[PDB]
Amino acid sequence: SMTTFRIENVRIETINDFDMVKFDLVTDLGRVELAEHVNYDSEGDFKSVEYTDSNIRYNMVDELCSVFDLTDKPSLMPAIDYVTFAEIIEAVEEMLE
Amino acid sequence: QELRQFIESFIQERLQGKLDKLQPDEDDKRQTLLATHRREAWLADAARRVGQLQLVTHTLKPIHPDARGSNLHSLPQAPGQPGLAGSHELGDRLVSDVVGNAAALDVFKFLSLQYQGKNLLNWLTEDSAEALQALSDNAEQAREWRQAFIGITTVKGAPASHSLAKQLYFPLPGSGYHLLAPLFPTSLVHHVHALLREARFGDAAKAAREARSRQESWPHGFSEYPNLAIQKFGGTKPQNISQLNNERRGENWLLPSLPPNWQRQNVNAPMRHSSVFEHDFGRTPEVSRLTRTLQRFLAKTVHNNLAIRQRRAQLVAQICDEALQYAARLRELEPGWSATPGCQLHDAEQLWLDPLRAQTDETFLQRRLRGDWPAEVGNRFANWLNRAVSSDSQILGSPEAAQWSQELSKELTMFKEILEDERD
Amino acid sequence: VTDPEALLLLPRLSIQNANAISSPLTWGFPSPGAFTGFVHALQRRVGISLDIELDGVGIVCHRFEAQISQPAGKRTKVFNLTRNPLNRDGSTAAIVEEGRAHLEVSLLLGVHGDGLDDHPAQEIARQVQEQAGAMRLAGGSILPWCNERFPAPNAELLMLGGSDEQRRKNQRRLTRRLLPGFALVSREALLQQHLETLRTTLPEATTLDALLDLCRINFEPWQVRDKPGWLVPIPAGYNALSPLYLPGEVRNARDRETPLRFVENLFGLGEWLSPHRVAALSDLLWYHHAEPDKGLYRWSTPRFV
Amino acid sequence: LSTASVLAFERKLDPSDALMSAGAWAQRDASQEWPAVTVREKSVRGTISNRLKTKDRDPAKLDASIQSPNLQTVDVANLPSDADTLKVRFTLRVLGGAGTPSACNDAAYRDKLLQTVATYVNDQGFAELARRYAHNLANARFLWRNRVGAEAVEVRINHIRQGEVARAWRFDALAIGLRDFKADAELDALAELIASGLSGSGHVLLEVVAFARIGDGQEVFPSQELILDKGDKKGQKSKTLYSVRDAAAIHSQKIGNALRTIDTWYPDEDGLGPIAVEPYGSVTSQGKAYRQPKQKLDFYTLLDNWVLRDEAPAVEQQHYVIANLIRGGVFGE
Amino acid sequence: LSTASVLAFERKLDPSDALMSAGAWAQRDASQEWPAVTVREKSVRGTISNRLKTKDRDPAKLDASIQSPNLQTVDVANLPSDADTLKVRFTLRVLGGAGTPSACNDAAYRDKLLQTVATYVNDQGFAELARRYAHNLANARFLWRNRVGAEAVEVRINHIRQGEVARAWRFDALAIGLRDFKADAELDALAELIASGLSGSGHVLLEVVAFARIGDGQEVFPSQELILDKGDKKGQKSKTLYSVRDAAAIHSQKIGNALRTIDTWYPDEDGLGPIAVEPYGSVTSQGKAYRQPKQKLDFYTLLDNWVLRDEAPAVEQQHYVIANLIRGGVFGE
Repeated sequence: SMTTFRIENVRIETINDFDMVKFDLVTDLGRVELAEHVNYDSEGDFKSVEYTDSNIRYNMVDELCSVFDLTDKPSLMPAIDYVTFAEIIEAVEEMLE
Repeated sequence: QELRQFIESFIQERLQGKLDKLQPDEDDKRQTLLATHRREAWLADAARRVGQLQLVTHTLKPIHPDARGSNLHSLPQAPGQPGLAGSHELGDRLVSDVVGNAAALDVFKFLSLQYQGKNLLNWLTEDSAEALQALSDNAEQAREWRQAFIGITTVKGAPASHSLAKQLYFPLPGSGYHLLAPLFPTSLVHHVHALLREARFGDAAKAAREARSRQESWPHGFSEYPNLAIQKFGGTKPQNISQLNNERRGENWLLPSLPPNWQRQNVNAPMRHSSVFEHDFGRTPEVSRLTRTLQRFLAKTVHNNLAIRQRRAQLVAQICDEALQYAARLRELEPGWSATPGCQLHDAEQLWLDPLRAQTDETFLQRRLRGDWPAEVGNRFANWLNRAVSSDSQILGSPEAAQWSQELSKELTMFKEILEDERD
Repeated sequence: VTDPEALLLLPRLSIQNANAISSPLTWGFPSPGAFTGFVHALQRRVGISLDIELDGVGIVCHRFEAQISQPAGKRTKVFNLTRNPLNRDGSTAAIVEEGRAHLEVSLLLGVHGDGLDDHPAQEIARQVQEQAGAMRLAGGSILPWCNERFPAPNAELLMLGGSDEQRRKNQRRLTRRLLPGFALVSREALLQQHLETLRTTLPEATTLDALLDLCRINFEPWQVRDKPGWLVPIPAGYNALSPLYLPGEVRNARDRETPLRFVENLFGLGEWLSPHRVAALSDLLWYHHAEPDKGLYRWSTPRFV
Repeated sequence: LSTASVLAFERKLDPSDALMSAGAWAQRDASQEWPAVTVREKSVRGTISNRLKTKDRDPAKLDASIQSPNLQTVDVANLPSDADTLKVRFTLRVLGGAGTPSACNDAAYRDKLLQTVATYVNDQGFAELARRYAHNLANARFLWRNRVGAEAVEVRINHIRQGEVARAWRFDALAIGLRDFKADAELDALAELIASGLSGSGHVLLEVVAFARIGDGQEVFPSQELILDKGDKKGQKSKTLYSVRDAAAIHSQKIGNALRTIDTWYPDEDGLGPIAVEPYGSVTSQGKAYRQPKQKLDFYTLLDNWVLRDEAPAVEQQHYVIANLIRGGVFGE
Repeated sequence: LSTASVLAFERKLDPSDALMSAGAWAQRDASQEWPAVTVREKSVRGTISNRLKTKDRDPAKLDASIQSPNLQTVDVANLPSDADTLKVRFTLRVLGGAGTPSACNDAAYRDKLLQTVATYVNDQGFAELARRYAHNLANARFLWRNRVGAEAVEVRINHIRQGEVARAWRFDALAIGLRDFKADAELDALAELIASGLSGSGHVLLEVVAFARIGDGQEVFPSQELILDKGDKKGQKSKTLYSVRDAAAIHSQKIGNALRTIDTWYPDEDGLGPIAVEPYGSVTSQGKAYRQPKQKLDFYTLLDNWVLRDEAPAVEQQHYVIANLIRGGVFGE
């Protein structure tokens, strides 16, 4: 199966008019960091973590796939689909609340 | 020049936007980042992870959702053509389309933020004494930071395109194919966006519209387009592709493309006095606009013959030919019509400004429409043009009115030659 | 560039869901390079069993009903889109913006080759129509013909044989087969006239493409600039930037037997006359020149004025 | 074997936009001069009927927000008060040449894929996908909401050969079901016609005319535009409907999505209906994507296990793989 | 078990627009050639009839206000002044299949909601909601202001099944009250028909023709389209009336609001009449919202107490929950 999702040291930054969440996805194979956008509410508090139209769907694909299993992945399947994405980013969402 | 400004501004940013929520727990990183980015070490801590992006001009990110390829960043070409122009006429070089990893807004701002006569990442590229001399730059770590910063324009390292990134063939004459892969000229898009932004608003066109309030306007030509088109990029987060964040919001727009009948018209033709007052002339909105142009700039002098003979003649005959084509395309909406009540236009437009009739009458009737030439209808159109529009009345012996009369006669003869075969 | 012997015709090609983006900075009409590509695709799926070739193409654009909407009473116009299927998780897709329009247009083909006398006229016209009825045109489909029944024939002529008044008789047949249409030919003439009348400031062609499709307003020597025709900025080909790579070099190509070049697309200037302005109907064709070493691919309208 | 990193396919079963026109019943045989249904506006005043947040549901701001309702200008097309039917006419061409891709890198992968599809077609023809496409044309699945609660829906299909009919089909889209692909004789004649079209023989044409006794001036549901709505000031103009020239029309991809709902073989439940054939077969109504890559019932997994590794899946998963070959798409990495 | 993210419920009891046409009473039997009530213009001027701030309460301000009159065009539909009725005709299709949601997410919350609604239906019928829909069709609640101040209001309801009628109901919308849901015999025949149609066991299409003696040329009240004022001087047309093609017309959703005025169970009083069934039950013509969420008689609180953790409410709150299920709507956060 996949790795135990030990996402750690969940940061929060605001860098040149936008704002991101940084963390350490450390696994049994390797550790990376995943710059991900954050969507606040209309007041100023943490609301959501940019599930769709994200950054690590576009600019961090190979750096996310240098960690997980890319051996039993058929080549017609995009490597952000076989990589489990949803529960990783919901765990990032809940550990900023 | 640069021996204080970027470092002091990095410390000012790290001090203003660094202690909004600053307890000792946040201070355990705030003191480290502030002591690093106050004077010196924040530049090296930023150039250490400053290698996710690569400043490429003719970008290829917005031409597909998530199709990572090779965003080529070279100059377009020599022009080589008589009547073409585009991204190979840039020159001013707004080539800062530096996009890549999204978490490099600090590296992008540090590269851009030295605009005192040059760039800030384009200023400290070669001859790094002018960027590490006033600030006391070292040798090893300073040279490593300078190489990792000014080597950001390097190649991605592959000639690779991508599957959904618009590769398309092009047939050579007499031989095989060169399948061409167009990319997205985002620096040309930025340049034309700046030009069309100052067309939209700003300081020039806003004050020009205010000067055309109060009716005292200056010699100044402002600009706005009808029928733009907004094409937005990125969805709900336009800084997944950089330079689509600040300088166009991810909200590119597209100026002209429309056909002559883009605003789609209709066809209506009655058989009464309300459809007989202009139903034998061809009065539509385009014909009214052409007549308004020829009535607002038609009773003037002819002392500028080089700008008058090719202008007023091409206006009159052009509006007459456009009205002929539009009346032909609009009068043929219904498939059935013949001699009936209210058909006084049918003595002039029964074959010219009217479609083909029904096919159940006697076969010995091909001479009433085959012979009905454009002498009554086209002559009536020429007489209506010469009765509504006119020429100079105090200069009625000059050459401008003679050229206008010859243009009106040629327009009537052309309308007759074009519409006289409504049965043949 | 070879002067044709025939003018094949397809009188009403109603297409649906055409690609009205055509460029990174126009949006109205599908590019004429798509039309020349369609004629070359007809030449590849017809002109191998007929020993002819097809290069010329006419454009008349009878009606153009787009698919636009304006937002909140503003004077810009956003495009309306299509939804997309869901991901593995099933939440929503990354919706990218692409335009869409509806057209009809006739095509004045040009048969240069020698296979015109080995076959009758209605046979070649009928099988060119039977092949053109099943081909995507500019990112969009071609609608077939219902029981309204009138433009179902597909004409042709013979340029090589005839007199001057007989060619005018064939022109009077054709230009009444195309009565409401608006032609489309590109001008280097007017565009170089605007270069060499704005030439005091700067020869930059982009500012004068932007300053030509415009309702311009000036002051006393209200005034709006006029024009005899209706003008359009259209893409006039490709302006390749890369050195031409060998076929196996570029990763992820379409096929590995033809070379690739990376391209920004050019911009010229086009217009919209009625077909009754210019006399000879060999003047309304879009030949396209190409050259290997010079990265310049172009969709000209030669022999016109 | 080494794969291909660019895959493209055509669109066979190519529909059109659907014109709508409202006339009487038992005059449908002369249904050729019926006037079109016009998208026309009204304006509606909405109050609050949403889930309010976790707190701040005190009565003061609630009945303050009801004194300030929100306003919108919804346009809803309707039948005229003279008519009681809904002639929905679209046209459908079937292009043929199903197995041949439109773009692929590797020549050996193209030859392997063409011998796989040739082995399929020579083993068993397109008869299963042709019967199920004919079933989606036999019922009125393209009438998406207009079929919900109609008196009687009748679908007439005509095979146009040159400019005229060559065979007619008078169906009944309520006797023929919605979740059962049982056999007929006339419908299997349509299935033989579509399978003869899809075997590369050539362009085969159809037009489809559906009727619907909705009511004397009741509400139709044409396709709805999507304006992207990226924040405020995308308009008070909600629910902008789709309109070809002086008509209310249904989208071409919506008819093309109603015809290709074939997939009964997804593992979780056959009782939840057939779903639209997709890779990671997902209904946008129910949210969850079926045919996950958890199991081996995906498109990507089955195609790379049936072309490359040579181990064939079952007949039903072969039908799935060739159904989303024949809807088209673009693949590769 | 948790609530789903996105719910939806399709509008059962779908009404149409209304046609207003005026003819003579005692010609109400042959009321099919009556000419449509035409929306036409007049041009009013007003006075100052607003509360002054006591900041503008100065005699120069009043003189400058009443000497500069607020002049504006207003279009108002009156009857033909040789006729003393108002034929309002609308048609109503009653779909049925109530509790099935259109677009859910879960398969557990979906099956729980389906079996809860089916437990209600198999416990007791739709006959309560059907009697109350029959009362709001048998009076003239859909005649909103046209009803008040009328001599006699006759409602004729026909059950259209095929192209012709099947049963005719003649009523008297003043003998039947406005605040009492009193039982009759032929009212219960109508309620049996609507309860047959709401439980999936048929297709019922009703048309409703309501006559109202108002007077020889008096003023009817159609529905009112909104218009924003532009950046022009003096103002312009300020009451645009909704019209179908040369005919004044009541909106569809207004008659839909006046069918579903059911709720006599709200905790304020039964001494204020039935109000419109909505979540956070609110009437804008009285400002105040009944059924506040800080009570336990909301809609969201009752549905999430009756589906998730199964502590069922009373029978009358079950009638309310299924009434604003059957209106339709969007739910979930």
